[PDB]
Amino acid sequence: QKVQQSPESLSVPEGGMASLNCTSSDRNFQYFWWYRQHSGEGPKALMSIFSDGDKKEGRFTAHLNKASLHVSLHIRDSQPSDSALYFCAASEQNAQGLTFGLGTRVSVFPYIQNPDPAVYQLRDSKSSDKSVCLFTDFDSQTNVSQSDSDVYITDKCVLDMRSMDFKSNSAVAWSNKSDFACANAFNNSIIPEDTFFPS
Amino acid sequence: PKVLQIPSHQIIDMGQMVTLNCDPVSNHLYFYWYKQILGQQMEFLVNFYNGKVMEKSKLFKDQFSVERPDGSYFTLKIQPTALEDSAVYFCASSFWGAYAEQFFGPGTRLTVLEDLRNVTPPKVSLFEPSKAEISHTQKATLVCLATGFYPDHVELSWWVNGKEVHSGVCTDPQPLKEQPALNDSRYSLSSRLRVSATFWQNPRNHFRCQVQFYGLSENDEWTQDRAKPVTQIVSAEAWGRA
Repeated sequence: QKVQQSPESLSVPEGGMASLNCTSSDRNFQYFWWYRQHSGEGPKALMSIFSDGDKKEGRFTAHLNKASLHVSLHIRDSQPSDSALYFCAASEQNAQGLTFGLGTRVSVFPYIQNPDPAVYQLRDSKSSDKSVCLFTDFDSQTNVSQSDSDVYITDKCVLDMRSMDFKSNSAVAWSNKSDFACANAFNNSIIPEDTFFPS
Repeated sequence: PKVLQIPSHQIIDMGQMVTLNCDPVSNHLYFYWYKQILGQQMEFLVNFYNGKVMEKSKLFKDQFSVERPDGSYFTLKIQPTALEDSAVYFCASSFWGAYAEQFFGPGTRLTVLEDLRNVTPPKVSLFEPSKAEISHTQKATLVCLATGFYPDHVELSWWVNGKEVHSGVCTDPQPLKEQPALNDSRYSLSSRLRVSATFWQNPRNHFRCQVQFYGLSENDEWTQDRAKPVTQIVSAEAWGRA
């Protein structure tokens, strides 16, 4: 791995700061780019940095020190649309393809003002026999653990009700196993003691 | 100023040829192919300028063909397709060459399979909002499950009163394997659409979860009893209720 990036991933509150670091183990690669890639799209250059010092592009600031081959990207006032995979890419002096680092996955999360964690059961609209469990309205730093070969649990997902200025987290769980129920769906997760479990 | 690529998805079996098409920025002179493995590591394959392949990486198999005929797309052709060729291939172009910003296309997702007989479209179920959620929050979350599909080439969208909506929606970034053990596992994918409770309660409101599945074409032969798993849409619907 010629181009080494850290950290592997990073969570950033909306409005917050983030620092990504990059190095090359090869002094020949001294011309660096930062690229961003959203899910289902191609990479898009944010900025290049070819000389020692700081460069600014909007809320983004790149820094290079060639002597030590340290490169970084600093994000200010993080927006939800900044959630993306961030690549450090470099090229040698002397046209070549870019060499990319493994990337840093950045997630910008909402601050949940009035958390109301709950697990609900929803029934299938065509058949009342089948259902899923919706863990929702928990705090953004709650971690939802994957889990039994026949129990399925999605990662937490942030939806944005734009006109209401309202965002909320959720995860979904389902299974055909006889002992599965919403009461125990998310047991392998650490969830608030006050989680609302209705029926 | 955007590079285009078609097709967005390609399923093919081993030992075939596939053609990846790229439409670079109009005045660019340098064209690139890259491939991305497992949604992260990005690797240079080959570039093209002055009407000829120039640089190649160790990952570029010379058996591949790279062309850009006058007035036609920049192409990469993979032959014979192998399982290890599965990846998202991205084209890029630049004006001034090496040190210039490289503009990347949206990518082509290539899945090479041992055979096409396992291709299977999703079953889609829509789960209606919980009365307790409505009582507790004055909000109503609909959940959609797409299950049992293979390979994992799908896009999910939500439609309210015949109009596509994005506000209030979040769909898993990636499908999950139903049987992690298997290399041939089918996939599931979930999404939510959250609306104010009074909107879900209105019986004049129509909600539809829709899964666009990429599958076989008419050019693919099908001899098995179950329906030919062609490219198709599978949806689930419901009307609001008090």
